[PDB]
Amino acid sequence: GSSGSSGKTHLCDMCGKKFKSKGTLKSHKLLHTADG
Ligand SMILES: [Zn+2]
Repeated sequence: GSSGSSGKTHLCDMCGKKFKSKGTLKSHKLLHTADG
């Protein structure tokens, strides 16, 4: 996970996926928190 650039577009530094809305990025983020 590399810290990206402060961009409105909800960007995921965990994998590198960009989203327009939050709810979308959220559900996608939860997936990352699997092992932990
Ligand atoms: Zn991600």
